[PDB]
Amino acid sequence: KIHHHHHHMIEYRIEEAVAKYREFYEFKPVRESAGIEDVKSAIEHTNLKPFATPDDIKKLCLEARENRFHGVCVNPCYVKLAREELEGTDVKVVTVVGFPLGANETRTKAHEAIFAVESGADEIDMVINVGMLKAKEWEYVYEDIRSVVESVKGKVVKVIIETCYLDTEEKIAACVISKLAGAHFVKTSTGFGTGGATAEDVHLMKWIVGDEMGVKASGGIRTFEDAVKMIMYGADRIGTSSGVKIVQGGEERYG
Amino acid sequence: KIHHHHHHMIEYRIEEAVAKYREFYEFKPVRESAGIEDVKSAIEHTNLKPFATPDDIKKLCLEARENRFHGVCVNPCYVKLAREELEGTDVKVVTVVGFPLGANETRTKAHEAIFAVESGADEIDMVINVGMLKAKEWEYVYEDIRSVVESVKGKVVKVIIETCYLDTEEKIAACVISKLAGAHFVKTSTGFGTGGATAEDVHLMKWIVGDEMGVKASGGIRTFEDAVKMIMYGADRIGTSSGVKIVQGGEERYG
Repeated sequence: KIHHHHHHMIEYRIEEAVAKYREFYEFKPVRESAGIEDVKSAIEHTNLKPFATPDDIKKLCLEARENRFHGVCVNPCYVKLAREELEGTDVKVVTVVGFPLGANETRTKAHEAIFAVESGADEIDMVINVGMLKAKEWEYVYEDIRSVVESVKGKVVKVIIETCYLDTEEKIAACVISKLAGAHFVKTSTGFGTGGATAEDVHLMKWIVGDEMGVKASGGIRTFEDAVKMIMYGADRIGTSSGVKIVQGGEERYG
Repeated sequence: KIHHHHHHMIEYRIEEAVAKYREFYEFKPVRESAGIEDVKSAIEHTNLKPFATPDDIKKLCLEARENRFHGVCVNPCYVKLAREELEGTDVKVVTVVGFPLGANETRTKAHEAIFAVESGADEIDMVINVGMLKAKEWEYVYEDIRSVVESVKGKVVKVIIETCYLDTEEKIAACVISKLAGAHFVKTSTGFGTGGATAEDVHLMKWIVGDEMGVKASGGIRTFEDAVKMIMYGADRIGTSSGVKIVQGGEERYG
């Protein structure tokens, strides 16, 4: 009865955001174009490939050091290695929880988050349970995020909503629930779905969640132009494995 | 002592398998044909889509009952539901561990496997750490599988080797290691990589693992003829989401 009451309260908060979006939303940029240093500061330089080797992670970390990226993002098995490689730098170690499908038991996601932080993760990017969101099981989706957030209280949790599988209302619902569960960021995509970041999705998400929560744009971000566009429409972070070519394109075409 | 020496013993076993493969291997069928009843009994009727809803899982389970499939395969968040839906039937509930990327900490995989069995799973399809396998970290890969096998003693564990990312010596290594670690099956694919089951892969794996270990062919198996081919070349189980069309396909064209 408490959880059905909370389900009801969540539904009302979603409806209020949907109503406001319908009456007031306008798609427009949040800022003028970003520079090279802004782009570097946004980048979480990523290798989440299942075939990544320890030497690949060593190379990723070196690249993050060389280009002064905000952080690296690696699979959980490589968190201690990235921490070791990055010891003494301010480069953050980000890993992924319940990734990329988001369809693990909640307690698995919570355990994985705890293990990640024990291994030296600074931030967690989790995947939402997309199927249960689409089924309008708001309380399940809320408790699933909440359990991770609580389990690593004090550490940054980002919620990947996986926009490629969502309609507009569901995008809004995912953002509202993520905010209510006490997550610090929402994130567009895993890069393992049918689509990645769009300016439209980034802007909507930033408009719903506000200035106090972050938006991380990821999936398909290949160039300096892609990075600048996502930042221009409200992204605070960029997830990409193309950090090096992004910096090179910026230097070549915009330097 | 234990780890460096286990590393060494595994390398020698892999070398022995590779030597035998080079000396004696022949690609050819293991049986003349398979009929509709054999195919039904091989099929693990699957929905691992991240956007799968409770209703989709209810439909999958109904389809498994109507067609007398061996099992259903679902993500861990739905094991309890599948079990509830299949109560009073002998349809197995299979789930996936460390799936599809295989790059979780070993302890996350082992906990996920335990949590699945507690939630009612009969069998576990885990994903190998592909990157550590490619880096020839045999003891890491071995312990990763061994930890899961032992955590769910008495339940079938299948190791997904993810053939699409592997060369021939790597496929042999993954099979040798899965065998050594006490897994009951090797499985071709996740369906989330760059390729799925081939007859050449199924047959190589069966030849390496032998008569008392299983091979589960998965990924890209869309038709009855696809299903029959894999069985002819050594598959004991078939992972597919196309179970209903596979069966209707064979009934129509073969009786």
